[PDB]
Amino acid sequence: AFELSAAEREAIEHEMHHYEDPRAASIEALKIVQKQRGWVPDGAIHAIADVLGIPASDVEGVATFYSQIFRQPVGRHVIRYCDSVVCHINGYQGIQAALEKKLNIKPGQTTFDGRFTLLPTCCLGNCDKGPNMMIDEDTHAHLTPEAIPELLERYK
Amino acid sequence: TEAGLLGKNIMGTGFDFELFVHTGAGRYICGEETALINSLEGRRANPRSKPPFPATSGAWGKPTCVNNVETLCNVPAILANGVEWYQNISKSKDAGTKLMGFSGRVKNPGLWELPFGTTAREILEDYAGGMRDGLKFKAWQPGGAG
Amino acid sequence: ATIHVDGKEYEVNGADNLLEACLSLGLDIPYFCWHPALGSVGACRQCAVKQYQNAEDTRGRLVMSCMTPASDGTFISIDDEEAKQFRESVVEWLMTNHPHDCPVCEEGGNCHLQDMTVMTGHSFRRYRFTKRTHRNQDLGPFISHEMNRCIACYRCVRYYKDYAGGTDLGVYGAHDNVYFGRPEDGTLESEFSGNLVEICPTGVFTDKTHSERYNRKWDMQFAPSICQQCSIGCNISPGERYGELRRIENRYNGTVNHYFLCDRGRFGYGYVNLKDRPRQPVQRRGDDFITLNAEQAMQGAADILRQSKKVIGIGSPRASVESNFALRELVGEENFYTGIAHGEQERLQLALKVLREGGIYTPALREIESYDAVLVLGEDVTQTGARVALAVRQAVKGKAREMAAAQKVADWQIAAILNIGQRAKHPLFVTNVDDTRLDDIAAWTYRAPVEDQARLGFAIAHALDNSAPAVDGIEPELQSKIDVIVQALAGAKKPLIISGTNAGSLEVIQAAANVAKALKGRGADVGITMIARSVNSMGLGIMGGGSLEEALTELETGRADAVVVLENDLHRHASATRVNAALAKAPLVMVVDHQRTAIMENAHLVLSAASFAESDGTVINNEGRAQRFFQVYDPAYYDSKTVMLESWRWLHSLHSTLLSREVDWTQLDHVIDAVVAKIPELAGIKDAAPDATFRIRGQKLAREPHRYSGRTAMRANISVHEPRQPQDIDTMFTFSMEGNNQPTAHRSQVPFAWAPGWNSPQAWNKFQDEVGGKLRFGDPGVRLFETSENGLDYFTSVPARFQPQDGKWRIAPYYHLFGSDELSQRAPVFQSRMPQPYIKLNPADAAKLGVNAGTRVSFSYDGNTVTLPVEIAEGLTAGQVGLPMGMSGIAPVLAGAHLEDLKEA
Ligand code: SF4
Ligand code: SF4
Ligand code: SF4
Ligand code: FES
Ligand code: FES
Ligand SMILES: [Ca+2]
Repeated sequence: AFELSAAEREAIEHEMHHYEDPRAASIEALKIVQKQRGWVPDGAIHAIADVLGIPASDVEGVATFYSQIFRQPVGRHVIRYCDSVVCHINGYQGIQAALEKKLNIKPGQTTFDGRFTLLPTCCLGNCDKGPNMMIDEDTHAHLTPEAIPELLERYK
Repeated sequence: TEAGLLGKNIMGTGFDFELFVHTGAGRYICGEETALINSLEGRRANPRSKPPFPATSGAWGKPTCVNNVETLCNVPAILANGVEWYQNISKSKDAGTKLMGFSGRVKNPGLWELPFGTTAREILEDYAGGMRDGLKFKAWQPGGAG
Repeated sequence: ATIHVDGKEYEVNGADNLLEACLSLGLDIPYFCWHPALGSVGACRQCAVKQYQNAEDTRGRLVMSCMTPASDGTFISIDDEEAKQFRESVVEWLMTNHPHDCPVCEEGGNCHLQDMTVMTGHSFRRYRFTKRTHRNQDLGPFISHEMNRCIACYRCVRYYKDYAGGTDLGVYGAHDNVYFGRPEDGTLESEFSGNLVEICPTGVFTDKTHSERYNRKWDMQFAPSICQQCSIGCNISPGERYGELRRIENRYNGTVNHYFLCDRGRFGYGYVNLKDRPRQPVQRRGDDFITLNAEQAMQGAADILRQSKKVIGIGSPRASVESNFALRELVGEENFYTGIAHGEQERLQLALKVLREGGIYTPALREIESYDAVLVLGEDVTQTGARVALAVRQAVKGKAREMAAAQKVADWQIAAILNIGQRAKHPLFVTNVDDTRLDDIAAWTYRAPVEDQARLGFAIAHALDNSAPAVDGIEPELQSKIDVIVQALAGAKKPLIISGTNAGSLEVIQAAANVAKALKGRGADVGITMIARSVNSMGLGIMGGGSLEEALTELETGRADAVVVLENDLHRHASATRVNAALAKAPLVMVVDHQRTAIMENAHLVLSAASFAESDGTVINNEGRAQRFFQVYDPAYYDSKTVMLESWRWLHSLHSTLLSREVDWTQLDHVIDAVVAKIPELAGIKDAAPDATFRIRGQKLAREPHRYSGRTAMRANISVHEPRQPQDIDTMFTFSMEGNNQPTAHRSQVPFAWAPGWNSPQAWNKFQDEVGGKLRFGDPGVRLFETSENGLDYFTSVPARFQPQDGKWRIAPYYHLFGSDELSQRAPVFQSRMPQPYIKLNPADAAKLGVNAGTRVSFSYDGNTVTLPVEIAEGLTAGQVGLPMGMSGIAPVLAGAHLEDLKEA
């Protein structure tokens, strides 16, 4: 059973005020639900569709199209490490190996306690300071495999 | 908006302009202009066939113009200093300056503003400092991954 | 326009794209994502040709033929080496992830992907890596889902969303993990979801009802037939194997039902394969049920009927024109009764009078899509005439079509058209007792009793033309809505008014006629469409006769001592107690029918009639088009004990045995000639199809494909000696492959579409003059009447407003596409799709009665108490109770009636 909160509904309606079509607030509505709850559960698709006045299949297609909208449950902190070409030249593979060693999981998986979710991601637009990673809202540059275990403990 | 530079009756002209910021949800194809228009409309970011171009029928069927950040940042210098100043920055076919820079195992990986017609050796050596210690040059991509 | 393909000059339509222009010229370009009804999107990249800039050009450029206009002076090459290599490469890319599934895939032998893989010449696999896989979804009882076979051509989503207006199907995911389906498991909610099994070029969406008793396309026996499940008259190709109706395919008719059926016509055919159907004539002697052959049944029936003093006949709108006429000739014109009720007959004759005396053109189903504004009065079109609702959706999207055409955007550039006309649409105003399935695209929906909908129509007609009678007592809000409707209708170049007999109100039809006349007087190009109830309702109305109440009165008073009931269960048009009493009093009841009905318990004789799959005949659809349906298979080929004849054959033989004591069966064209000689209004049915002497260069028309298999083994278990091939003396078709099914053959009746290299439904391209247009030598079917020179007068009798009286509950009809048609309820696959029958109540009335949602209430109609659960219908007006018409125990005659003592059980 899913129910949109009053703050979620108000934020979604204020987002629909920004466009001449209420369908244009679907990505922001999904991001609002994701920000409030960590991810987008199954009933959230129908709730957002009911608020916006669009079919739930359109909301589901939008949610499954975009990689930063999570339709599966994630951990309390999401690590997104860059695996693109400049960070490949700068050696993201050591960072990925260090992350897999410390968290004892694979990319696309979450930890046993639900603390961390490891994910590869596209280029973060910080290629001159590579390698880069994006934990929940903070981007970290100039990464080294030695600094990864120190960096992970500051996200409790 | 507080200073009256945006909104209704901008500096007494009567021109009304409202500016919004629309944050994306992580997809590379959204940078394509028609796929950008599709993503702005709350749809899956599939591109569109041209013709018709977005200037005729773009966002929500209305006339729409899509421009990069750097183009719109080049615009106010043209409108403030003049056309003849902008044409005389560089003695090349491409007018004005451009943000150029070398990245990836160089001494100074960064970003600088250079006139068009600058050779790629000056960006690598005179600005980025050449390659690092013990590494020799093999190849380079001029304009990104594509 | 002039194009040059591979050094050959051709004249084409310049408004077409290159793909449909080349396919109309007989050239073979592979394609996946393009459909004639859906437009071009340029997704699959299969239709590549090489375009040159001028005649002296060697390089050229690969272009999409579906996205390239066929402008004047074009130069292209299909068989260019680079273009062929690219098309082969596209097929190869589609084959990398395709499952090894053709032997266990229902699309095998009917697969467009198979045909285009063979056409490009790709038979060698060099891909050695893994293939992506997908989990499947449960899509309900009709459509089977298999996403492994998907080639991501986007035709399902384009048809279902943009064309059909469905909402529960979509595309999800990303790069090569694109998934086409529902957001969750469940039944596809669209009434036209069954067209996905022909729209999808692969075996993703398949017919589950066919997949139960599956056979391949080459093994089918096909016939051109008319769907019998409502009055629209969609052309179908039923296909049979081993003595049972296996599948209903869409038969292309460019004038009626071009590419699409509804789900009732596609999946409601299961009553033909019921095991309780009568297969031999059965005579009741005491408690014994003796089985006769045809001659003994004819002799005994003729002797008993000759002993009788007055035999009356009760026809049906289910039966064809020939069978109703044969019954009418057997019993006499004065003793023939239409089997429908007096109110139903009055509404049907009013609809016919409006259609053929109102001076207003009635459109065919394809022509409905070209109208500019639609007013639907009383008729729940999606549940009673569903294909008209689909055509209305197309007519509504016509506004975006016109807006894009104003910007020099071609008609096949469907994405640009939908982008330009974002949410603007042509005006649609629907009136009903509750919400409809057209409400999402309707400019306005009026939920009111049928008197109030009729009053709204009369007010609209008065506001359009002041000579029309006025309505007194209109609220100012309703007056503002009326003015909105009037301004939208008066500004339309082609308004369309749709009504019908399913509302159960004469005044609704009168109001629709008044609106059409008022629009005609203003110089508009107004069309009018009446939706009838059954497949041959209009034919029975044209033929005429007494009502069922008069026949029951004749039986009850004793003036008639013999009744012959033709293909009519009699409980849908009269109360069951009265019918059973009148039939029990009658000393001779003879029921000629193909379904095990309840009145056969009282029947002294039961004639095992043929269904539409085993009979030939003519049916008149709601627009007055006479259409011939042909027999699919011989019922006696496998079971030699089966004596199941056409109803007109039974009745003609009975008349001959009654007159001359000799059995003459008939020929079909003899009965056709008798119809056109005795009833001049039905004289057009002679030209609905050519007679049995019609040949294509001397040979008949084949019912089954050339590669029909198992001919020396399909009956080998009964006897190793092969039986005599069933002779067809009635029609021009033969019960074999020894005939003609060429796409260039000069004929209009096409049993099935096959061409060499085109095994899928895309062979209909080969059978058309231009792709997506008409059939090459005309569409089958002939209109019975033209538009009248002069019109009718205004209907003065404006009804009063609905007043909820205490103790009486007005019955609001609720129609269901799965459950309201009589024979489709008998189909076992419809029971899982048919909703559980409740009763609809207003919140105020339910609160007054103290009942909640789901509790059981009992009501008595005609002194018979029945109990139903309750749903709360917000849109239903108070003082009304909503009942599902056509269900078990609830006759469609109950629409507009009243209810007593409705209270909680
Ligand atoms: S969809 Fe066509 S190609 Fe694919 S398995 Fe079925 S018959 Fe074979
Ligand atoms: S499911 Fe069928 S119609 Fe839909 S994209 Fe896939 S192949 Fe095309
Ligand atoms: S609309 Fe009517 S005639 Fe056409 S397929 Fe459906 S039930 Fe049959
Ligand atoms: S390549 Fe990693 S930040 Fe751009
Ligand atoms: S048919 Fe033209 S690209 Fe698909
Ligand atoms: Ca026959």
